Amino acid sequence: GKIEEGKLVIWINGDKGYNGLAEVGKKFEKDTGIKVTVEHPDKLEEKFPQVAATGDGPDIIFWAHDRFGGYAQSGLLAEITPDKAFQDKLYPFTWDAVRYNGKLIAYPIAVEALSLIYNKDLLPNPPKTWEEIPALDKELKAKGKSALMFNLQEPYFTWPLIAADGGYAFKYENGKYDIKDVGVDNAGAKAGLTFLVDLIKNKHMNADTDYSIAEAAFNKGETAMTINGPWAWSNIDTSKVNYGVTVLPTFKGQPSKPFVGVLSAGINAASPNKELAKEFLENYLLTDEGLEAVNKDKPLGAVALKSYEEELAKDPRIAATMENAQKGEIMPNIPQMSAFWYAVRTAVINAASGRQTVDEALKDAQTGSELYRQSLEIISRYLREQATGAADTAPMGASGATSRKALETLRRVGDGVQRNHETAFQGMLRKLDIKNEDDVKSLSRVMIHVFSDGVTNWGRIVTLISFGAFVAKHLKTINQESCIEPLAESITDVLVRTKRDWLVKQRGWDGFVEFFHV
Ligand SMILES: CCOc1cccc2c1OCC(=O)N[C@H]1CC[C@H](CC1)CC(=O)N[C@@H](c1ccccc1)C(=O)N[C@H](Cc1ccccc1)C(=O)N[C@H](C(=O)NC)Cc1ccc(cc1)NC2
Ligand SMILES: OC[C@H]1O[C@H](O[C@H]2[C@H](O)[C@@H](O)[C@@H](O)O[C@@H]2CO)[C@H](O)[C@@H](O)[C@@H]1O
Repeated sequence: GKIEEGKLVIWINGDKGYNGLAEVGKKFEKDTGIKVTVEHPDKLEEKFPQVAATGDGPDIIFWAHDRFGGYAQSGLLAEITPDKAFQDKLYPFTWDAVRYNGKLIAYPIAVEALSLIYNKDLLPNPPKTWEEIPALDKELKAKGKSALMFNLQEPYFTWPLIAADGGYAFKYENGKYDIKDVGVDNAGAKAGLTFLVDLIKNKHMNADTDYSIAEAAFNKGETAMTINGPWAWSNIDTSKVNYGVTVLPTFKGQPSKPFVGVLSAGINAASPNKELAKEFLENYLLTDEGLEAVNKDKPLGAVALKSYEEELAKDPRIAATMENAQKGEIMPNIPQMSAFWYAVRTAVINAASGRQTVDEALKDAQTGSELYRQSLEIISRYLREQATGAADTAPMGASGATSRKALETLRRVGDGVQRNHETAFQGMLRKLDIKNEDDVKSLSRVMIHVFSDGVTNWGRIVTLISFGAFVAKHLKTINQESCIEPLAESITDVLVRTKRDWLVKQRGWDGFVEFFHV
């Protein structure tokens, strides 16, 4: 619909210091008359791209940087353009976290990493290895306690162990991440996940443990250890637990490697308050007194602002956060991440419960994460074939056989669709406002309403791609060939994330090829 002009609405996760952030809003209001309203809706990272796609939602959205690439792919975020003087106040690697396609798409706030939190009056000398946690639990269970409890429902918490001995999402390569090479099902990951499942099999942990259960158990003193981030420290300070924060245990001699998030603030593209949003973020929040105000509600961890981080670095809890972050890896921000997470979430839940074995669970995850790449391979060269004088090399034997037969199929069925629905395609394109690269993103938004609503079948999918080819022809026509590849990425993103389960159910492009058997 429409975002309200002349005020700021902010969405931040319910575990962060939202009250502290609203106090920064009060100072902003005092100085300007502009009211700032902080909201903490459930599933805001899932809701944001739904409401933002219809030109609605908050002015500012807070989340870890990994989600932001997807938002930017669908044109939901304003480009941010701070001057050099302001960029110098934050650590360069935080700015890297929020750079997508050579554009800054958010303001970095804080560096979040998981640590091992332990009760000093149950266990003054915590274990340096995962391997020694079973023996600790055996001893503590005879005392009516347990060794370790943490959220097994979110793969963010289990990933440090899965990655320890070689598991990886998409291989880092000199700042860049190659989607061609995914490592969710390599030996390192199997070993890590197997060890977790053994803990559950031998009753050292419970597969149904979640954030709420773990937090309560630790804060009541029922378990000697938990895994959590700086935001959690606040509720422990309130409890009667003398706790420490330290490096995560090693696995097979190898450090636990958490995926490190940079909590970031992005500006809704549909906002009529962009200049106010930037003024708030640069000049009220990202100051010593601004972050102090948020930090005092719930610890942010290590902060992106150099001046204030220097003060925090003295706290031993922050030293531990940083030790864990340096041993981990900063997450990619690419649009694939969402699918990857959802895929790994399913794998751990199934392996832990018994529903699948570890090998079967990681295999399905490997597929669910790969799909984005193969999809893009096919859609890219279909659109390019259709729109331009490029050589049609797929039949000449350029890419894999699945891509080859998918393209052949698509040439037959897709061209049929374009022949028969010429006027309908003209009508939809004319209703769209496509003359540039920004507007190609506006397709990303619109179509999910047209595409996602209702059932899913290959027919509807061919229609989406076929319409994409029709739009690519238009782009070529108005000297905009450079948008065809971004257009293909939009379609591919919109499709894979929206129909991930179904696509995996159908066995991806092999299914498509089968369905029509051209
Ligand atoms: C005008 C731009 O249209 C779209 C652009 C991007 C995404 C979409 C667009 O379609 C909206 C629409 O109503 N566009 C109109 C203008 C384009 C037109 C569809 C209608 C294109 C078309 O013929 N699509 C047909 C089709 C596709 C491939 C081969 C033969 C037929 C289609 O999607 N039919 C399927 C049934 C089907 C057909 C063949 C194999 C498997 C399943 C369907 O589900 N059909 C649905 C149904 O309720 N009963 C048959 C209707 C439907 C079809 C496709 C979609 C949505 C609804 N795709 C989403
Ligand atoms: O579990 C997958 C989940 O991991 C990360 O979410 C973290 C977030 O970064 C933290 O700030 C905190 O809120 O805990 C979350 C896990 O419950 C990713 O950022 C997220 O995209 C992903 O779904």
